[PDB]
Amino acid sequence: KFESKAALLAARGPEELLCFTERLEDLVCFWEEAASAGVGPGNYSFSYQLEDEPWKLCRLHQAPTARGAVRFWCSLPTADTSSFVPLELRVTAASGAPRYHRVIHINEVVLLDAPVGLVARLADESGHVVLRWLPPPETPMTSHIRYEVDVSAGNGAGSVQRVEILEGRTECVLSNLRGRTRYTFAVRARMAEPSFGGFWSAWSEPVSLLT
Amino acid sequence: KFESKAALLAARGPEELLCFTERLEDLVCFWEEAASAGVGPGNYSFSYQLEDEPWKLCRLHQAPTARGAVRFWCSLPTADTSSFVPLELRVTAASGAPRYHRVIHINEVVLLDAPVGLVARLADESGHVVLRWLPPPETPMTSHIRYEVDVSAGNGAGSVQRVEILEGRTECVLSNLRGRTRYTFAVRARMAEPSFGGFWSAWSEPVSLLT
Amino acid sequence: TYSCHFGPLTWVCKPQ
Amino acid sequence: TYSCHFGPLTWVCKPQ
Repeated sequence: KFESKAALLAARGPEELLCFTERLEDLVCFWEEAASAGVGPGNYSFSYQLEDEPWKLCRLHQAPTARGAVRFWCSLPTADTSSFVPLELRVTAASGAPRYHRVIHINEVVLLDAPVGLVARLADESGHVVLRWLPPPETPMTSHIRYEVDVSAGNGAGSVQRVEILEGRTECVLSNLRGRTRYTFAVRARMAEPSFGGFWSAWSEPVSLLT
Repeated sequence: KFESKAALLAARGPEELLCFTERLEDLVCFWEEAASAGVGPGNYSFSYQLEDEPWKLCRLHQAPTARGAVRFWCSLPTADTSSFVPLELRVTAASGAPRYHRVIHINEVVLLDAPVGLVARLADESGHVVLRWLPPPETPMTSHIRYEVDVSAGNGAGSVQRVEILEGRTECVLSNLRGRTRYTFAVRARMAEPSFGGFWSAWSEPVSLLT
Repeated sequence: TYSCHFGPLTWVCKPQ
Repeated sequence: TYSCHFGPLTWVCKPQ
């Protein structure tokens, strides 16, 4: 509720229609607004169209934002969640007034689940850090995923040091660093270019060594 | 000369059917043997079977080997160089007497041309050598190609120093070499796993640099 | 040309 | 799922 209460207070700016995919066979798009009298999904229409396909309308939903705002959303049925094609989105108010218009590529808006199984180890024979882990569970195209390692801790030093990682890789030997240092590590997953694109996942559960 | 004559005195294994692809829409297969009074390409039949396509024939050619042995080859027709299906191969004497039978995958038998435009430079700012090159000319799927860098040094100074470059990379910066030394560098390419497989290419024409 | 679908590691094609 | 061919860099796919 510290991390929790930080969010209620960490104010963002303007509204935007935000879309993302977790595996590559789903698509969720939403927006959020001020809670207002009997304004439910029935006052909006969310229309999509895969390039060269009949126009389609999906079901809008509503749920509250942890901040008291409302969130409206649609989930495209897998069958239409194809990559490598221009997806046009249209959110309109029932008065005829246009709320949002966007064109996206589902393959460029990926937001993977974070990596599991983080294990750290002292490469005993050399004396150091051997970093291994697992990709986002139940996610395909494993050999496309780029990684990011976040080394840190060691009192007063605010080392939040990060090292990139090439795709399909799930091991990194933090070879050279310190003696008798508390160290905590975590890592993010991201679909790699140039086929895919997207957003940095949440950090994977940390692991702490103590040199 | 030297490499040729050295080549000429080398060892030898038995008869073996040899196939390879260069770009990904071609296949060459061949086998060598001893010269013969009255034996030509018309003495054997070379047939193939691309899974669930009917048996077909490829016409043999015959070429002399520098060593005095004869070479039978044939290059498959374009519409038959498909990549992820089993290719049935069979060479038979002109009397139905059996000679060869192999089964392959054109994607697992890549033998690319050598890299080009290799240049060496001294990174003024840091004192580092930076090597650059291009992929084999007219080769598709270039971000899947891996490269190996050979570093061979001056006079009596040469320990064997090679460098692995990851797929897609066509540059490399060699740090940590001796001063006033002559360094000659050269590259060679290979289709990476697990999609394609094959053989390392020939080296590229090299560049030499006085540190 | 080829018919591929996502796979665990990378695509999975077969010639059309 | 998709229809692909070898491009100069990597696969050029498209939904079948």
